[PDB]
Amino acid sequence: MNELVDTTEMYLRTIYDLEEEGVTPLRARIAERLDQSGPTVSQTVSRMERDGLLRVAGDRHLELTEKGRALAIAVMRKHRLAERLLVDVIGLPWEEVHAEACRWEHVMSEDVERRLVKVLNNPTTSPFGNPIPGLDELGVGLVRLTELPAGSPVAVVVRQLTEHVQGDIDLITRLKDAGVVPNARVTVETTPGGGVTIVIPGHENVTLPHEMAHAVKVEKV
Amino acid sequence: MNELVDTTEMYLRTIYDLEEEGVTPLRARIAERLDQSGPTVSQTVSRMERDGLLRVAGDRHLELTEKGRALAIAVMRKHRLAERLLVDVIGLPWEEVHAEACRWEHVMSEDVERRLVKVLNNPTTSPFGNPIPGLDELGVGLVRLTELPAGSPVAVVVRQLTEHVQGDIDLITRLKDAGVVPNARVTVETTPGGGVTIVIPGHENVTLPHEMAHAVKVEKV
Amino acid sequence: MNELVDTTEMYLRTIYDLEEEGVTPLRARIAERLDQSGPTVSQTVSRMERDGLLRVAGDRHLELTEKGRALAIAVMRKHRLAERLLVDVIGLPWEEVHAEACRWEHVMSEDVERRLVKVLNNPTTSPFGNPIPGLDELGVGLVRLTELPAGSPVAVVVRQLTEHVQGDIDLITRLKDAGVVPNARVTVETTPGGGVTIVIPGHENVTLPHEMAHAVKVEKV
Amino acid sequence: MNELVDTTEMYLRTIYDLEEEGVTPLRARIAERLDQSGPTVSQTVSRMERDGLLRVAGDRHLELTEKGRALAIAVMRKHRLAERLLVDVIGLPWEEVHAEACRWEHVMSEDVERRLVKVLNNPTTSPFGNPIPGLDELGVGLVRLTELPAGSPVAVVVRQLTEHVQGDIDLITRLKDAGVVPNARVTVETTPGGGVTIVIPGHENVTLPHEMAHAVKVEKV
DNA sequence: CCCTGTTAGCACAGGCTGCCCTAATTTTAGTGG
DNA sequence: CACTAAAATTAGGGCAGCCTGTGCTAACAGGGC
Ligand SMILES: [Co+2]
Ligand SMILES: [Co+2]
Ligand SMILES: [Co+2]
Ligand SMILES: [Co+2]
Ligand SMILES: [Co+2]
Ligand SMILES: [Co+2]
Ligand SMILES: [Co+2]
Ligand SMILES: [Co+2]
Ligand SMILES: [Co+2]
Ligand SMILES: [Co+2]
Ligand SMILES: [Co+2]
Ligand SMILES: [Co+2]
Ligand code: NA
Ligand code: NA
Ligand code: NA
Ligand code: NA
Repeated sequence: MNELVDTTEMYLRTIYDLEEEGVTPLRARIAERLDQSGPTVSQTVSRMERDGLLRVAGDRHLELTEKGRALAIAVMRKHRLAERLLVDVIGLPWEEVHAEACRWEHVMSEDVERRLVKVLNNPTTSPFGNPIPGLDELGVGLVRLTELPAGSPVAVVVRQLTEHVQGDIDLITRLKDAGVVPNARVTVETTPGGGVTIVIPGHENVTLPHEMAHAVKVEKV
Repeated sequence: MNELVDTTEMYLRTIYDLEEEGVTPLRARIAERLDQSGPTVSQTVSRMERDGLLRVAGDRHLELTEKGRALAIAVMRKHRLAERLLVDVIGLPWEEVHAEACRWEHVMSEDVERRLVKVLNNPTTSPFGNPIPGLDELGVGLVRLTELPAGSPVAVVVRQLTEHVQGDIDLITRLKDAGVVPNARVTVETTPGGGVTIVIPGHENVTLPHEMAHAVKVEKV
Repeated sequence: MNELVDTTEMYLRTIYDLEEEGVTPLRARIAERLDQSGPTVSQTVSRMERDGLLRVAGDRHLELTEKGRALAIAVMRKHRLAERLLVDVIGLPWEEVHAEACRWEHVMSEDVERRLVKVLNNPTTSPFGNPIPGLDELGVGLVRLTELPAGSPVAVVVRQLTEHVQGDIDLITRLKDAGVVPNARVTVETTPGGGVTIVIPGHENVTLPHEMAHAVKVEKV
Repeated sequence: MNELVDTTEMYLRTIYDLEEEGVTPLRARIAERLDQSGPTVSQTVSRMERDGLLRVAGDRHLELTEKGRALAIAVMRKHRLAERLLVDVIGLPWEEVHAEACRWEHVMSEDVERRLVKVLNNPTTSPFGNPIPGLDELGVGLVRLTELPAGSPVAVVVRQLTEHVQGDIDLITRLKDAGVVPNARVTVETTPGGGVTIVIPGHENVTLPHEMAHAVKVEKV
């Protein structure tokens, strides 16, 4: 059928994910993350620009238009409501719902959404801690590991694991094994290479590269 | 993204659907049902034949190969397990689950399938009475209105409403309103034009064309 | 490329030719003259009716609409101006120009038409005697052998040989050999089978079937 | 009927035209010139290759087969004999004959060709200077502006204006106004962008892009 | 029968858009010699 | 200022999926002689 299921939507959500991670939305990013060639992401963006879903600014960063953002949210909303349903009701293992939802997010009707809201008791986040956007236009409804000073370790409590980390399954798995998940006290220390090392009381240590770090939100506590 | 989500799968399932209805699997049929041009379905079938999913026989009827059938079933299975999940758990309205499932059927993993089996207590049919196929290769596990003699009406109990009828949403709705659903005593009489008229005690009458009739199974009772 | 070069135009021009011959414009006719199956001419007529070029009446005879006739004339005009150019200037043999122009009639620009008018000195007929139509909307500008009483022969002077006769090349050739051409005194007598026999002083006799006869205009003289 | 009148022939002639201009015959070229999509030209070339009219070489350039070239010439021959007839006899204005012939080239019989030879006194070129090919198979019968060294202007005499230039009507018009036509002394100098500037004694200057330049043959004199 | 159409299924030529790829180049911004 | 890593562009294609125009055959339907 199609790897991504829906190219445009996956481009939009990748744009969004990058913003959520606090990194500059460049075309080069999309290529890395969706594993497509440079020429491809460029030609694809065009079609998208030509359809008023986004604009390539002066510095070349991607800017979502009024329309483009509305949709991007829409997809992200379904995505997370799905991960909820998969973990809570369906009972699918944690380190597997993201990849499943990354597909469902492109077919869930807006109706099934609403009904899922009522069946999960007006949830507000995903099994990974990220908030469910666009909940009201549907009809209802803290730092980043990179923003942590180096030097001496720090005690914090894991609050969010944005989609990007959810991507590397090998890692999202290790993190579960070492308990690094929402509402989990743990200490982190800035590595030499802009990275971050997580010290979990009881389990082996786990180090995240600068990029992966941009995708973990914690609370200084 | 794509109307059908996945063309090939929908062509396979339509082949299957026709068999289930007991009508000969011609390319002309697929074109009607998927609303595509003759040339389109032809060219698409070829690609399919070229990948050994089906063969066009001498009389030109479509025959699913060993491989093709296995996949066709896999789809039909996800389809029905989903309609189950949509009606029972999610709580989505009856005359709406089919259209929703027609899309989910192309993205549900085999894993989510199995778990849905346990969550629904090893169901064996869909909210419309059709059996869930390939349940064992997964890892677990009466007449047709056309075959009804003409003349005087006959009391029967609606047992199945195959996917074809679920298709015409306007009709599947009327049928719900008139109560014509699984385990429902009603009488049927053969119309002049090979059609069939259903007399529901209490609600307006409802007449089905010969084609739609091929898609309703009942039990002489 | 295409036998007819342009299906639609040839259908229009055949309708026109039929009128010119005084026979009823039925779809059956077009099928015979363009050598195409019944189903083909029908479906093609629909496309034409759907584009308002003609209408199928109550008796089923074909009626050219305002638009359809304007175009029809336009083609006939090019066809005849071309036959002129082919015989007078190019110098292509008589019994061959018709077939050539039947193709040129579908590519001659309206401009080349006007200039051909000046190069041939405002002609008004074809090498076969038929009048060049629509000459003013461009920008410038007697009985039928069937309508002849039977019994005793009649002296007449050949005035026109409509396209239909130009069609049968074997016949249009014999007619040339027997001198039966425009401005030629000859006698004709009605045969038993609604046909007609032409008596040419000097050459063998030549008999035309009722149909071919509908395509020859003469002057009682 | 059809924009090109005859796809295959136009493709063949475009291959020829490209060779005549000294540029590599790529599918991408055809697409540009006949204004059709990439996929279209590709699929069409296949039908052509499948019928042994051409072959796509290793470097992907198009090679006309024995048969393919014969036909190609045939079309080019008609095309030019026609431009001759249009200008000399019909009297159609210069910057208009090419477009007309581009259509007549697909319907002129081999007989009408021969006869046009005799009517134009065995011509050997077109009103633009290009030689009339395949004249013997019928039955009868210097540098390129890009190959000109840069630096100081050069006096040359325009000898040919290949079809490609005849295409851009706006340009072929200007060239007439500035007298740049066969047997015309004029000077040309290489522009920075691989282009070429023609200096006509008396009329405004005229600059041709690198591509157009590939389409003009002259004689160093 | 003969003369006219209709109904149902397909074929092949011609055209198109959305997505994706590789081989080169080019364009951006910094970076030390 | 040459040099570069990083990010894009330029060039020429590939395959999946959709369309309309034109043509044909087998079979069947109706009216009138
Ligand atoms: Co996720
Ligand atoms: Co996705
Ligand atoms: Co950073
Ligand atoms: Co269903
Ligand atoms: Co489906
Ligand atoms: Co039946
Ligand atoms: Co004629
Ligand atoms: Co014609
Ligand atoms: Co008559
Ligand atoms: Co020309
Ligand atoms: Co042409
Ligand atoms: Co060049
Ligand atoms: Na890829
Ligand atoms: Na369609
Ligand atoms: Na035919
Ligand atoms: Na085009």
